[PDB]
Amino acid sequence: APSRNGMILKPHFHKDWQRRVATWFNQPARKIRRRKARQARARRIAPRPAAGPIRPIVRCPTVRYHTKVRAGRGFSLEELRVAGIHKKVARTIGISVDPRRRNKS
Amino acid sequence: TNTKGKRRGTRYMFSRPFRKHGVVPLATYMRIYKKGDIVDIKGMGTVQKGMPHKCYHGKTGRVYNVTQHAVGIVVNKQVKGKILAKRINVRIEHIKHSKSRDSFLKRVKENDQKKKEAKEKGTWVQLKRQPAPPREAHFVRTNGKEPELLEPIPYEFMA
Amino acid sequence: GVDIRHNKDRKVRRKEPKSQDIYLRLLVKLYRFLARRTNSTFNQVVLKRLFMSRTNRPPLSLSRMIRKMKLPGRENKTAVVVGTVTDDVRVQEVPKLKVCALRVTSRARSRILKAGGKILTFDQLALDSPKGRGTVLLSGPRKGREVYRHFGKAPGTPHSHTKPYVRSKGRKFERARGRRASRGYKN
Amino acid sequence: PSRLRKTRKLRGHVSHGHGRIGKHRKHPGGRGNAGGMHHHRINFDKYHPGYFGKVGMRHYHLKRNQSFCPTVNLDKLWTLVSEQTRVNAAKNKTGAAPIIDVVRSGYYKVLGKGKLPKQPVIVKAKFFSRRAEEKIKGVGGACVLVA
RNA sequence: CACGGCGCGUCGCGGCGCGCGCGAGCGAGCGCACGGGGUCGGCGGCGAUGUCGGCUACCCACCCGACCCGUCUUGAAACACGGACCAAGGAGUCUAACACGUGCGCGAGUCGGGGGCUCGCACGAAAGCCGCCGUGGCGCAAUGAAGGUGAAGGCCGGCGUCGCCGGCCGAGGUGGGAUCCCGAGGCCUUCCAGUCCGCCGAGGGCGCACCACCGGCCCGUCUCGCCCGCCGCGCCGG
RNA sequence: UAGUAGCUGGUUCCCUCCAAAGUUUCCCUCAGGAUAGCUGGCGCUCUCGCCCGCAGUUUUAUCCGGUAAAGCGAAU
RNA sequence: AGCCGGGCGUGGAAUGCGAGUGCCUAGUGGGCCACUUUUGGUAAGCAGAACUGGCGCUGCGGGAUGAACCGAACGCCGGGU
RNA sequence: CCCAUACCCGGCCGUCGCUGGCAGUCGGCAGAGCGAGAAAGAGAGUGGCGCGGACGCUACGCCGCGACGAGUAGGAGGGCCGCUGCGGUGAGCCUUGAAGCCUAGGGCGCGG
RNA sequence: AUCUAAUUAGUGACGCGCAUGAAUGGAUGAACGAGAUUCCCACUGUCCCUACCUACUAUCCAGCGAAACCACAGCCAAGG
RNA sequence: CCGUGGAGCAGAAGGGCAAAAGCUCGCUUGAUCUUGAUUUUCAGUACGAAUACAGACCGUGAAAGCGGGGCCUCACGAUC
RNA sequence: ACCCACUAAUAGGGAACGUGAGCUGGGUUUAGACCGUCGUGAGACAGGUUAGUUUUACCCUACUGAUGAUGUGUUGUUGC
Ligand SMILES: [Mg+2]
Ligand SMILES: [Mg+2]
Ligand SMILES: [Mg+2]
Ligand SMILES: [Mg+2]
Ligand SMILES: [Mg+2]
Ligand SMILES: [Mg+2]
Ligand SMILES: [Mg+2]
Ligand SMILES: [Mg+2]
Ligand SMILES: [Mg+2]
Ligand SMILES: [Mg+2]
Ligand SMILES: [Mg+2]
Ligand SMILES: [Mg+2]
Ligand SMILES: [Mg+2]
Ligand SMILES: [Mg+2]
Ligand SMILES: [Mg+2]
Ligand SMILES: [Mg+2]
Ligand SMILES: [Mg+2]
Ligand SMILES: [Mg+2]
Ligand SMILES: [Mg+2]
Ligand SMILES: [Mg+2]
Ligand SMILES: [Mg+2]
Ligand SMILES: [Mg+2]
Ligand SMILES: [Mg+2]
Ligand SMILES: [Mg+2]
Ligand SMILES: [Mg+2]
Ligand SMILES: [Mg+2]
Ligand SMILES: [Mg+2]
Ligand SMILES: [Mg+2]
Ligand SMILES: [Mg+2]
Ligand SMILES: [Mg+2]
Ligand SMILES: [Mg+2]
Ligand SMILES: [Mg+2]
Ligand SMILES: [Mg+2]
Ligand SMILES: [Mg+2]
Ligand SMILES: [Mg+2]
Ligand SMILES: [Mg+2]
Ligand SMILES: [Mg+2]
Ligand SMILES: [Mg+2]
Ligand SMILES: [Mg+2]
Ligand SMILES: [Mg+2]
Ligand SMILES: [Mg+2]
Repeated sequence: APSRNGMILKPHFHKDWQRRVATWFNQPARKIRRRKARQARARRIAPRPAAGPIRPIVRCPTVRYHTKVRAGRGFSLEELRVAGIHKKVARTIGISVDPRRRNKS
Repeated sequence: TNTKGKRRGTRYMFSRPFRKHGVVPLATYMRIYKKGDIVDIKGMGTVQKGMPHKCYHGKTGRVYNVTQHAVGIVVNKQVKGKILAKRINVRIEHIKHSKSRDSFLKRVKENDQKKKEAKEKGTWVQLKRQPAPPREAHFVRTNGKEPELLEPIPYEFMA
Repeated sequence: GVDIRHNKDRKVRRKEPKSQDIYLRLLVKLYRFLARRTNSTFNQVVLKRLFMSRTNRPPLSLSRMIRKMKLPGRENKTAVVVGTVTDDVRVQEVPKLKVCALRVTSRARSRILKAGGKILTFDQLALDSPKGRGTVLLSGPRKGREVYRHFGKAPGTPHSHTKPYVRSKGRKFERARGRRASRGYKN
Repeated sequence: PSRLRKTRKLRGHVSHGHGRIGKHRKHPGGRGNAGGMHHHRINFDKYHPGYFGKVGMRHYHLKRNQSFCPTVNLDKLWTLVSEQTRVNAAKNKTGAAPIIDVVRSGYYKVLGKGKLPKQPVIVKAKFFSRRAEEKIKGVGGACVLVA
């Protein structure tokens, strides 16, 4: 029942929410495991960059962010061809390549 | 329970006095009310336009707005445990200047005048209205006639 | 038996700060002594305001301080505020002021020192002027908090411009029945 | 902490601060927001007017990004650039005016609220308001639109 | 008789009142007490195996008082209900949301909660750091259903019967307002000239926060009416 | 599934201070709620050691009324 | 009618008393009794109202006994009335 | 003439108020006051032997005056009241005897 | 009307039937009924009006041994 | 000729009304468009009803004026 | 309530409308049935009819009886 004055609230606890609860007590262990895997892969690929393949310059696709510049999924075939890089050799020498991206500009 | 009609129980309050029905005298219409006069409320049943509610009958308020035919007045109403100063619009028939304020105004003028006077004279004069003081000592002169006896009369039935 | 009422027998005002830090309590000791052994009431006011809570010591802005000290007659006097002096960015010219406050924002302090004024703390204020002559006692806007927009005469009631408690602002949240003559009634 | 709570002080009082006449029962008035129009109507009307009913048009696939348009005011307009910029423009004698780009700092529309210091400015933005435009013109300066 | 010096005594009404000087407003001791709450600088007995002290607590006697608790109830000792007795257990907790009050840090900003860097690892699953990891949240702008719009102005010189450019000044006004400023006068002693410093104080200022009221500005809507702009002079825009 | 219960029963230490209501309005409302009222807590703005206000009171003025009483040689 | 400026304090009845203001808020929403006024009822320790005070929430002296009557309201004690 | 927890006088506890007082413990480097009906300086200046003196002040402390003290439902404050575990600390205690339990013993606190 | 000294009972008639009635069956009826009623004969302790006798208990003892229930408990009159 | 209302004013009752609020004629559609304020029940919330205004278009009258329904007190309805 | 008979008279009442751990259970008042009236129906009837489990005392007191206690030194007899 409403008290004197306050906000109308709609708590979404009308289901059996107590059976599906995600506690985060394994967060530090997860961070430690991810780190260990990261360093293990970095050691595995001996001289190669730890981050991975280089990626391209892209513009965010929205009025809210079109002023910013991201890191894209991969270089497209038009760019590879005009840069003189074969689409199959780029991946094995360290260039991320995707064929979906176009080039309007 | 009772009825919530606007004129319930007003058959004597809004009625006209004995042998005073008919045309409203024009002096009531020919009075001037300005902003801020203290004024009395007395509902008159002869005219039904702008009749005040029965709970303001006999109440005294202050004029705050003057209009073609009516006057807006601020009057206090006791509602349960609190008093609200609420403003109502009453047509000019049901209204009448309060004489409770003019006495104080005349007193103000008069004691201001007697304060301005005697200021050069340097004498002392009383302005505050003191309460009725106890009677002072005096002499009661008998003129040679002695006071007459008073005795209770004997009981004897009338009816 | 005595015909009296004990409802309002006990007054509620603060006797000492609710805070537990030691610097404010030392200031309170000093100004307690000053107030009880000096006839000046400036010390009493300052000590009372030291007792007060955070929401009763609203911050004072640089623009407010310069505006209130630019008034005629109060030149080269020390502006005393028991709250926090925060910087105002929408003011370019800042004169030289002699400020005293419990704490001052870093940017505000930089601005005043660059302009050429000096910052005082209530201790040194005691040394400079124990009775506090040549002081302009200011305070921030106490009604500045947004909680005061929800107070007073209740909403949904004629001639009440009181902010309701709504979880989100939009066209679907408290706009239909009591707010329109088209749907029910308009207060 | 449980040490400081009201329950500790309430031990020994049978009632537990809930009354003897009217007990502490489960849900005397109904659960949640029940009876908003029937037996809590007075409270709902007194404290949340406009709660019931519909108004306005429905927009199905709303995308906030289309309507994203942050605003800035003229009193804050000079804070976008460094102070050294403003003072250099102030004591400059060639009449050159600094360029302030609010889109670079993340603002799209310039609204004219505050007083503007008397020095020329080249304000470039995406949207302007009439009063902001007239303030800039009066102080001496230029308004530039970008897309 | 709570009268007591000498003067100059009009400081005066006829002397009394009542003023001006008299090393300049300094006589000292002892003592008694109906005097800002009790002292005695007064005494007397009984003390080693039968006596001294021990409020309370152990038992007993007497006088007065005294109905069994808890609970619902207008009303409980009730011919209302629960209760043979004892031990242990036994009931406003935790999460989320919101509101308000309080304490702390920073402050027009604030916050790493997610991730990452730190030789992973007793504590340590902690702690530190990131700053071109503040994405992002809340706040800094509101209003309108929406298209959308989006938060002062006040004075002089240039054509009052100014079109209209400059010179400026700058974010109102009234009332009440804690504090502060000023300050007519006023705060002592041989006199007299004459200061310094500090306190007092008529009136008068500047007026915080806050309240009330009057204006002003922004958005929607209504009424009235005229003017202005052009890349496209229009069912245009202001 | 520890189903719901506006309905019974119970609801665990001490001292100190303050201290009620069974009334208004709405509800398929009448063994219950919401809302005013009554309570407490937290404060804050000033005040005195010329003056401000306030009052379950009186006084002086000034209005308001149709009960007790009375009347039917006055209206009904 | 609103604005400005100026002049008037013997603070213009008695009595008493510091006042104003803002948040958050529990319990309550079964009542009962008495003088007086009063409706229904033959009447009732009945049913229903108005004012005030009580009981409920309250012990104490008295009415032998007693929720309400008369007196008087309460920290632990000594004396007096 | 008798007596209530009423009234008067006195003692003690507590609460509230005075938003009362005290940093002045200013000592042979000193001079012991700010109770006294009257808003404010024991004001500063310039000319005509014996080496001595109690307590205090955990200022969250100490001290002084007045008034007051019923209480269910309920609200608030203080507990050097109590139980269990954790971080500190007591150069803590303890087989020359800890915890627990029993007691016609001695005491403290209004009470826990 | 009969039954009895006496009959709210029973049986036989009367029918204006609160509200009888025809396979929601009406009327009758031999035989039958641990079915429901009234009267008569016989018989009797049902009664007038109680008494006596027998067996097993109850009673006391040896052995063995619970349960219900229990605020505290247990003499009355009146008052409130 | 007398006639203070002893009639009538739609309805219950009460109040009010005489060159009128009654009766008879003439002309009309203020029963129209629009923003606010206030009163009545009241929590001082809605609905309903009502009161003074203000801004346009009108009606009527020679005009002053009066009129945004019925002389007043009742004749009515949220969200979706 | 009425009647028959006797009698001296066949007066009226209370005690939780005395008295169910005293009886009985004929009546009311469960569940089975039947009829009449009512209801579309399940069903209803202060209408009629028929059949329908009546539990426990060993506690306290009261009461009826039975030992005994109490003082006179112990006992006994006779007594008031
Ligand atoms: Mg509640
Ligand atoms: Mg007392
Ligand atoms: Mg209080
Ligand atoms: Mg309690
Ligand atoms: Mg409740
Ligand atoms: Mg609850
Ligand atoms: Mg006795
Ligand atoms: Mg009970
Ligand atoms: Mg009660
Ligand atoms: Mg019983
Ligand atoms: Mg019960
Ligand atoms: Mg029992
Ligand atoms: Mg236990
Ligand atoms: Mg709340
Ligand atoms: Mg449960
Ligand atoms: Mg119920
Ligand atoms: Mg109940
Ligand atoms: Mg009457
Ligand atoms: Mg009469
Ligand atoms: Mg109840
Ligand atoms: Mg009654
Ligand atoms: Mg009371
Ligand atoms: Mg009492
Ligand atoms: Mg008696
Ligand atoms: Mg005594
Ligand atoms: Mg005393
Ligand atoms: Mg008490
Ligand atoms: Mg023992
Ligand atoms: Mg027979
Ligand atoms: Mg027959
Ligand atoms: Mg038939
Ligand atoms: Mg047939
Ligand atoms: Mg049949
Ligand atoms: Mg045996
Ligand atoms: Mg006419
Ligand atoms: Mg008009
Ligand atoms: Mg008409
Ligand atoms: Mg019996
Ligand atoms: Mg039977
Ligand atoms: Mg049956
Ligand atoms: Mg036996």
